[PDB]
Parts: sequence; structure tokens; C-alpha cells
Amino acid sequence: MRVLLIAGGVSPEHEVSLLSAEGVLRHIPFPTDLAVIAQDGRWLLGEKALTALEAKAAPEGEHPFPPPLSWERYDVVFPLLHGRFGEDGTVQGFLELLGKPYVGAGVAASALCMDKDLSKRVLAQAGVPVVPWVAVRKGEPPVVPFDPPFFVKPANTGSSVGISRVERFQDLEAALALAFRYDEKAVVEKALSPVRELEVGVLGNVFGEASPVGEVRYEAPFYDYETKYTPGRAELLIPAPLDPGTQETVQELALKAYKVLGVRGMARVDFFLAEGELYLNELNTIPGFTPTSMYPRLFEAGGVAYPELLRRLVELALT
Amino acid sequence: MRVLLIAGGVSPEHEVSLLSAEGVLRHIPFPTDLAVIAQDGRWLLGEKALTALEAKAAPEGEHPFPPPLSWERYDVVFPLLHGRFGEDGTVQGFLELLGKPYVGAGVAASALCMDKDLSKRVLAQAGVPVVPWVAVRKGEPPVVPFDPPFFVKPANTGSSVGISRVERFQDLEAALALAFRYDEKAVVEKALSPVRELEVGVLGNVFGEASPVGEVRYEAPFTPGRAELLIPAPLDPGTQETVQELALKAYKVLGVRGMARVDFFLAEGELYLNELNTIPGFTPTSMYPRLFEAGGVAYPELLRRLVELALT
Repeated sequence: MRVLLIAGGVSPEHEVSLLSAEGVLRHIPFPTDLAVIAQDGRWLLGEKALTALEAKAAPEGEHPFPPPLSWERYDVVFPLLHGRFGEDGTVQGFLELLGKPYVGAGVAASALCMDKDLSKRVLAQAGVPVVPWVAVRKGEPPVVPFDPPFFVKPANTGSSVGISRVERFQDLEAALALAFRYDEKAVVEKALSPVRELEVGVLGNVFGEASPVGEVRYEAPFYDYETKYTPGRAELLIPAPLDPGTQETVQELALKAYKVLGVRGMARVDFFLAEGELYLNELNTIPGFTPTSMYPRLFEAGGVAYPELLRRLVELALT
Repeated sequence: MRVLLIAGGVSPEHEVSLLSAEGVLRHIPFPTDLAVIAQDGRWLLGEKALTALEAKAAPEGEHPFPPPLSWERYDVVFPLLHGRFGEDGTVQGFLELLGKPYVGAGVAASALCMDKDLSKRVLAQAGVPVVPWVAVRKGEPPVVPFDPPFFVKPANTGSSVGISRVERFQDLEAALALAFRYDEKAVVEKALSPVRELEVGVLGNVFGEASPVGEVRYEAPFTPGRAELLIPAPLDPGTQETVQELALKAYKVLGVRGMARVDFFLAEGELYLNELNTIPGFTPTSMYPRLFEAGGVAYPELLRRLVELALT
């Protein structure tokens, strides 16, 4: 059994993708080779790929797509790419054409989960609670059924740019103009405040196993009398401090959504908890595999050791 | 302008794809090359591609995917494939990776429009009427909110294989067994009868313009009879407009890009959006081009506009 690991990509998550690849290479219980997509879109194979990993960034590759890779040597391909040309179904489609089994969501599920508007429409149709929202396309006069405050953001799941929290309708046009520079479609989500962020891992094909629930907390940077500067931190609470009832609901909601969307290998499902109400925010078809990443840490706490997690992901690709 | 037309495919629509390719190639107002995907999945380029085009079929190809082709030579790619590896977003994704502009729906729209389950969930939520249905996966207990008759069919299969018309609530298990041979997920759709089939074409990116509405009517079998295309369809102005508006709404919500033939069922006063075809036919007999001709858009102009839309 030989595995082909693909990491990097042209997206802003290039480096974090390499960091994940590092962790996967160090513990995957199968003979594995690495292939890297440089920030310029060209690929690096063999020793050049490993060298780039060691460098934490591959600005330039050697081979324009499609890479001269001996696909026949691999039983399963593990695409560890994030966002654009990563979780959007494009690489998944390429692998479908090559006839290669691969880890993670398929084409439809990947593309759908990457669209904040379309995946919510599907989830809402299936009875899964989501934050009230509306989709706006460039050129369309915005029609928002709810009052501010709300968040305006490009429709690409996980984006960290083009976001604006607006408190007045007179500020909507400016928020939309900003969001439209990143995606031709944006979504306007009713702002809930305060809220808690909860995340849960899922493992399996369509019908999965849920990990324990984790929570993300933010601690702002500050200047300490003796320690001087102390950096801000995103703290991971594992398991999340929740009453039994809420924990079970998020886990069930995550499993149901996963099932409806037909997700296949893994997923970290993010939720907003506010006023005692749960809302499924986003599904990440390709989570992090860094020793600091929520997904592997959650399953670890769920009795699934990292090496074992990677083993099961590879095996699931062959269904 | 330099256009690369791709036709054929591994799907059962391999031959009709070539037929429409012949048409497109004879009237596309731009220098255009042809690449053919043979039934065995291998590609045919240049001279051999043309030969296959003239033979109306290409059983086996020469180049394993991906082919040794320099895509630099083309400004726009026109994937004229149907179904699996055609309208399912796979080839589209390959093209996205090559960084090449291309005709038709992108990855998301193509993949969604080929999934009878997910597409209906989206349209139903959006307010577009769809025939009552349920989705079922291999191994999960069926729960049908309606009684026969109804159809059972694989969900992401852009083919006619594995489909069954169930009459007895006791034949269900059997029909699902068949469907599951082509997709671990199948859908059960209430059967409408009498039912009329209407079709309307759309052109443009996201916000498109509808062509006149057409109607498909089959003649008596003699070997099923000819598929008559009534254009415009014999409808009162009110229904025609509703068909067009619904088609345009679905098109928009799904973010379809270059074109689409939207099919509807009309049963006792009620319209139901049936299917959204992202890569329609282009033979002289195909509904899509004929519908737009009737709408004042000649075949050559239609092709010119599809190529241009790919760039915007």
C-alpha cells in the first residue's frame, strides 16, 4: 500500500498545508511520497518536494500542471490542500478523471461545503439550524429580511478577507463592495452576540463517528508588568465545557449534516452557540493535521491516536 | 480567438456528443480544433480526432488522461461531453487547474445539477417546485411519504440506467437494489400522469435570458416513436412565463454560467422543475439550439455568444 500526499497550493493557506503534510509524513503508517504545489502553481516532486517542506514554503515549482507523476504507483491519494484548488472539488475532480481513490469529500460535497450560500440552503432544507442569512450577488440590489447587526462576507467557506460587521443599513453598500472584490457572491448573516465557537470532528463515509466537542476561545494580547508583551492566543478547550445535552446535540447535528451532504472521509464541523441555541456555521472537508490542529486533537481525546486516525482515513478512501 | 472543442466521452451519450460536435465545428465562428475522448477513456488529438468524428464513434483512444496537449494554444475550451466525466464538474475542475477559460457551468453548478438529491434540496428551499421525493442510501430503511406509482433511480447518475417505475409498494426493495448498482444513493420520485414535458433554454452567466418555451411529445411506438418538438410549446401566456421565470430563478440560485436546457413536468395545472442540463445537445435536431433560433438567435451567433461568455 503506497500513499501519495499532496500539499501546499496557491491559496493563502500554503504554509499551514505544508505544516500538516509534515505531521502526516511523520506518523502515517504506510509508505508515503510527497508532492508539493508551489505558490506559483507549478509542482515539485521527489526530493525537491521534501526540501520545500523543510523550508516551510515553496514559492516556485518546476512542473506546470498537470504534474508528470507516476499515479499508478499509488493506491490512494491524500490531498491536503485548503480552500481554492484544495477543498473546492477541483483537485477531487482531477483525481476522479485519473481514476485514483482519494481521502476526503468527493466533488459535489467539497464544492457545496465551500459555498456558504448553497450549503446553508441544503442544511436548512434538511432541518439543520443555521444562522438566518441571505445571499447577494454583485449588481443585485441587496434584500435583507432581518435588521443589523449582521456580517457580510464572500461566499467562499473559511475566507478571512472581505468580512465586515455592519450595524446600519447605510453601511451595507460599502461592506458589499469590499466583499465583492473577493467573490462575485456574498452572504449576509445575522450577527449573534455574544457567541461561543464549538468544533467537532467526524470520521467515516457518509455515516460517521463523532469526536468529542471542542471550543475555541480567544485571549487578547497585552503588556504584562513583568512579562512585558504577551501574545494573543486562540485556546482550544478539549473537551468543550458544555452540559451533556448541548454536547449531544452538536454531535448529532454534525453527524446529520455530514450525512445529508454526503461527506466521505473526514470533516471538522463548526458551530455557533448563543442564547442556548446551536447553529451550524461551516464544514471543513480538509482540516488541519498539525499537532496544534483541532481535528486530530479532538479525535485523540476520543481514543483515536494520530497514527490510527491517518490509517483509517486512508482505508476509508477505498471504502 | 482559438477554441478547443472536446467531444465523445465514456458515457452512453458518447455518440450524440460527436453528432453535436460535428454541428458546432461546422458553424462555430472561430478557428477551432477538436479533441476526442474515446469510450475507453483515452484521448484522440488532431487527425485521428477528425477521423473519429467522421466515424460517429471512437471505441478506443491513443492518449491516457491527461493527454500530452499544450493548452496554451487555446483561449477557450468547449467541453461538449454529457453525463459522467462530462456534466459532473470533473472535466471542469481539470480545466480550472489548467487555468483555462471554458464554456458552461463551473464545478459547483455542474456537480450539483447532476445530483438529483442535492439539487432538489436547493431548489425546494429556494421556492422552485420539484416533484415530491425522498433520497435513500444503500443500507438505510426507506421511508416514502407517498404511495406508488413512483420512480427509483440512482442519484448522481446522468444516465437512464438503474431506473425503475414502481407500482407495488412491495417492489421497492427490488428497484433500490438495481439503482444501488450505479450509486450508493438513489431517489424515489412520485410519478405524475398524465404529464407533459416542457423545456426552456437559458443563455448567460448567472443572470440569463430565457428562450421561447418548447414541448416534447412522443409518437406511438412502431421501437419508441419520434420525439416531436413543439416550438413554441402550446401554452397560455401565463404558464409560458412561469416556466421561464422559474428556469431563470433556478439558473441564478445554482449559479449556472454559460447555458442550460431546463426541463419541466406539467401535470394537472402544476409545474415541476425536473432537470437542469448544463451541456445540452447541438445537433440540427437538438431542442436547445432550435429553441434559441425561434427566439431570434441563429446557431452561429449562439455559438459565438457561448464562447464569449466563457471569458466573462
